[PDB]
Amino acid sequence: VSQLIDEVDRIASQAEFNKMNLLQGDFARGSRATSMWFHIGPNMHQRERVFIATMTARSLNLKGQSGELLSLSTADKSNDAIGTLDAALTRISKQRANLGAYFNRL
Amino acid sequence: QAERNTEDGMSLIQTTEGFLQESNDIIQRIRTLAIQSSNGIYTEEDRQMIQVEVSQLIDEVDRIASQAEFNKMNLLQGDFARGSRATSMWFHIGPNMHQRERVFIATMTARSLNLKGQSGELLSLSTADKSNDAIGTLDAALTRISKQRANLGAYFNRL
Amino acid sequence: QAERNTEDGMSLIQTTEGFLQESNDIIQRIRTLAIQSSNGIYTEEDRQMIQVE
Amino acid sequence: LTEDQKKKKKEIMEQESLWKNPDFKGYNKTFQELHQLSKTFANNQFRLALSNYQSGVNTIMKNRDWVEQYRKEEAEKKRLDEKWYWQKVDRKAREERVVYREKMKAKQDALNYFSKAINHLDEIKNPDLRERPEFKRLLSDVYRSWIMAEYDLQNLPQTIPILELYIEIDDNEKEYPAHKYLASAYSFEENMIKKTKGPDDMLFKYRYKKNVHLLRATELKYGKDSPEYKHIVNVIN
Amino acid sequence: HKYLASAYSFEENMIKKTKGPDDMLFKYRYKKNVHLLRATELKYGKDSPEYKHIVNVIN
Amino acid sequence: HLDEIKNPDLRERPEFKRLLSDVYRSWIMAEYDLQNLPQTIPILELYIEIDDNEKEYPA
Amino acid sequence: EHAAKGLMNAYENTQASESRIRDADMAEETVAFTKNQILVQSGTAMLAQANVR
Amino acid sequence: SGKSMADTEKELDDNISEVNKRLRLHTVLFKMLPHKTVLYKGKPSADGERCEAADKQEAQDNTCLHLEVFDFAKFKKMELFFEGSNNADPDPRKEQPRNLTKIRTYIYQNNFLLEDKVISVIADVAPNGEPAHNDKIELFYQHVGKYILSNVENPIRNNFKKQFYFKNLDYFDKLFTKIFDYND
Amino acid sequence: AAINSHRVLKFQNEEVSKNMEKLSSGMRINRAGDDASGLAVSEKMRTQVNGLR
Amino acid sequence: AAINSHRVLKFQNEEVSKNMEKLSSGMRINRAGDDASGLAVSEKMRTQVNGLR
Amino acid sequence: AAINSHRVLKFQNEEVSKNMEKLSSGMRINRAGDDASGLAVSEKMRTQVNGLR
Repeated sequence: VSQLIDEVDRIASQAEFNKMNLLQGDFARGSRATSMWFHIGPNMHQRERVFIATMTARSLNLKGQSGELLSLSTADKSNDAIGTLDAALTRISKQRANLGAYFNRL
Repeated sequence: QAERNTEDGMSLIQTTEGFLQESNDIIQRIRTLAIQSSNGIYTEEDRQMIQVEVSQLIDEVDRIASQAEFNKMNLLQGDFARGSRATSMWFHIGPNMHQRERVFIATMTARSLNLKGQSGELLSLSTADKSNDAIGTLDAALTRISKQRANLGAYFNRL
Repeated sequence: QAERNTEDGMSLIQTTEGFLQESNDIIQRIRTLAIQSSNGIYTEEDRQMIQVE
Repeated sequence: LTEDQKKKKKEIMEQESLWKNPDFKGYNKTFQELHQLSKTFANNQFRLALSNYQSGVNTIMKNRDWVEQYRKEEAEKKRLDEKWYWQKVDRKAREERVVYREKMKAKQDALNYFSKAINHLDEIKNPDLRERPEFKRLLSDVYRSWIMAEYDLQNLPQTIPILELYIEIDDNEKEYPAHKYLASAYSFEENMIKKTKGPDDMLFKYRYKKNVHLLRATELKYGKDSPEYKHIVNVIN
Repeated sequence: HKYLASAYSFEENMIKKTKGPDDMLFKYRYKKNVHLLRATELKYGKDSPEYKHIVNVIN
Repeated sequence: HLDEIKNPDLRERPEFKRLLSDVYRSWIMAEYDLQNLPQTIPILELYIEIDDNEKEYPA
Repeated sequence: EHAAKGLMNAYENTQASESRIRDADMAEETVAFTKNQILVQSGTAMLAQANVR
Repeated sequence: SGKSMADTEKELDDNISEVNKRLRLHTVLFKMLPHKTVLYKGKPSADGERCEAADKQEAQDNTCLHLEVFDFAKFKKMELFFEGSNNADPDPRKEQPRNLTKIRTYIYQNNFLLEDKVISVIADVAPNGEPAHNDKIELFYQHVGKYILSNVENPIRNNFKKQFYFKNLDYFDKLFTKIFDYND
Repeated sequence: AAINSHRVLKFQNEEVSKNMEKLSSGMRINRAGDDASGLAVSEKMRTQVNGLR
Repeated sequence: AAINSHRVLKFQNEEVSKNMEKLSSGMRINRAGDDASGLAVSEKMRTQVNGLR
Repeated sequence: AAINSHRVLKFQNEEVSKNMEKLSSGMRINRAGDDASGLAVSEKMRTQVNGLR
């Protein structure tokens, strides 16, 4: 699990397109609310905005468990840890669906 | 090419694993023999016959670790966590830089308490330990190596 | 003509390579035989047969 | 001890200091003295040569600061996927190669600057100026930092032509570290011939040169026909 | 110091029950003894019958 | 670890020889108590070679 | 007999290495073939038209 | 300037003196090899500039050492001619130095060039006298004509002792010591 | 001058031909020219497979 | 580009292959890669079965 | 020129043929060309089997 989560942090960091970072937390706002603006029509004011972000801190990042560790973290209420993974999946599934829907718009 | 590197890595990892399957079947056989040896009416002379079987199985472990190569890299002996250089099994998984992994592993007879011989008159200079700990030791040996195999297994699935 | 020279060069180089493919097939065969030869119960008489090859 | 042995002890310590790995107090001391050469010399191409050398040393100094900061930042990460011995070693192997490769880039930038420092000294054509202590000491400092930059990254064969150029300048031949590094780099090359099964002529060439500089380093630090010299005499036979 | 000593004691016991590494066994035991003795010193005073006792048990 | 002391002026130190003797003595005794007598011979022999240990009656 | 099991596992894995190192996925190479063949045909046709210019 | 030239010559005069003081010790070899080195014991002979190997190499009356150096052909030769007889005692560990009357050296291979000429023969006729004995060093030049080192302009004179003569004196003191230590 | 189409046509004819070289043997690497290192490694692997058998 | 079908084809060939690995041994777990812990436990159970016998 | 495929095709036809020689006889060694020494030894073993019977 821990390596899988570390891979997530790496995907978010290394997921580039034309040298753009498309997943780190520069969304839904940075110093400005400007985001992935696409210019869809031939004239001005014919524009769309896309937002998205993920990193391991997308969900409650629970690792480890009571007993011997070499880590500095432990898991919480088993039932909530399960609920947390549903939350993780929900948050990303919605972001993918947002992109999916956006693709269909395009 | 990154996909290829990932796949070439998968086989390297499997190669290592095959030597570790060999290693574990050895412990299981030594465990079988240890149980026979732990019989207090099983004699010292007969224990020497068992130690013939066990001692060579121990040497075979050291040889597996020593000679278990892939692409002339030694994947099991103590060249981990460092040899003349710390250079080890890096796989480059994505097309860009910072998309990297390293794998390390080590086994040799000194992976567990490498017990030889048994109380009484011997032609060696070594004896086995507390039968209960000898059993515990072989569980430790199996645990340590099976756990290492679990590392390779899981790593394969990641690739 | 320079383009031609480049291509004539390709033929020289490919010719050389083909002879080296032959040479490597030989080394691989000799290595196969060397491993058999390194077997200490594989006899000297049988090693002479290998050395013929 | 004799008056020469007492003097020698003092000089060997000064020479060991001269070849000390760079730090901030040595940086300041060095650029005090290398500028002292700019003072008397009053030559624009020497000034340019020093400006480039100083940029090269700055690359090295900035790299040393980077290496501490990088290792610090890594140490301060929470490593929750590090429950295996191999994973701890994995992350160590990540650190060492990133640090070594970054040092390799800093080495090239430092050597591009040192090469420029030499190219500017090459433009001083007047033999009355090339024989100046100002010209020779700067050229010595450029070669010394160049030798050390390569030495630290184990690029020992590359240190030989620069050590050889170094010892030809203004009694540098009488420096114990210069002969120690030459002997070690020659030893490496001898070992390369033995490991790669290279030609005997090169085996003996490298062995010979190792022994010459081994003997000379020994002579310089301990004195000729000292128990320490006499030992090297019999081994070289 | 009482809570530190008790929490360190728990961690020592975890290593003993799970058969964990010796370095952690001794680390936790050491820290238990430091805070046990310091709590004792603070409540009863240095070279009190109670201080002298805990020092003699630990050494 | 004692094997790593290579300087012959240090290996000939009374400090070096006494420890090496005490390590061998405890080694001999540990084996002796468990009746592992053949195993005690090479260690007793190494023991008596050190700094007049040959003049010891128990050895 | 133990040793044979060990050697056999290494054997299978080594053969997996040879296949993955050398043997291509014919499906994707076929896709590449088709793309390249189309581009050959497109090339030839436009030279026919380029000749008209 | 000429100041540096003067100091350089002085250092070189002392360098050849210190090695000649060591070379005079090789008397220890008369009552007594490293690779490619051949030693002969003998006596000063002919015209007094050459050393004649003894029929009896171990003879107590030998007063010259002849050392040949080979490499890959003969590369170098030295003849050490000593003043005074040897000690009667047959044990070389007890033998004392004898001031050299002469040092004669030859270079055959690995020839050095002084102002583009080879000095193939060097004849020192006062090796244990005042370090400043350039007038006692004959130079035989090939392009072998006789020149005296003291009449050499000076850099030239400095290059002679720095490049040719000191190094040969040191090389041979090195080899004679190597032989001695092996047999001592 | 013949437009760039003569470049494309030659290059695509070559890519189609290379596709044949790979496809007929089933391999990513038929020659060192495809991948010298993949080749050298598979040659080592083959001696390991055969020696092991 | 090849449509997603190239993913399915490779993956399904792999699922068929994995199915064979399991089926021939009779087991859900053939390797640690199927279940490292189920495996380790059955190894313990096997020592208990044999030791018990 | 015919690409390397003409080499592969001839060689693979031969490997198919050789495979049959082995399979129908049941043997690794059918001929001295497969293994001259394995053959000579089995011939000796056969005289030992028959002589023994």
